[PDB]
Amino acid sequence: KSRQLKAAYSIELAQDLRAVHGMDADAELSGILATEIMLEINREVVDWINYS
Amino acid sequence: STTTNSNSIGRPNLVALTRATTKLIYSDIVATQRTNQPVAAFYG
Repeated sequence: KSRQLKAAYSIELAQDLRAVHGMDADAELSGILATEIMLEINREVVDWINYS
Repeated sequence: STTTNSNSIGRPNLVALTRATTKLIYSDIVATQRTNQPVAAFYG
């Protein structure tokens, strides 16, 4: 079974985010998405344990 | 959808500063010469 998520962002975001904060705006979204998917999976495993 | 409506700003860049002042021109207008006494007296 599959699982997936989208970033959705503008160019202007990335330009300003970099200029103001030193952060990337591609990497943070990438980080959040990859992290959230694995976090949701890890939660699924413990949920099935308590379920079963 | 993350855009510039989410990414707030800290401070603006000044870019430039200006100090309007009178162009001070008198050196070329008067016959300036230092005096070394409280009183000056010119010879006609």
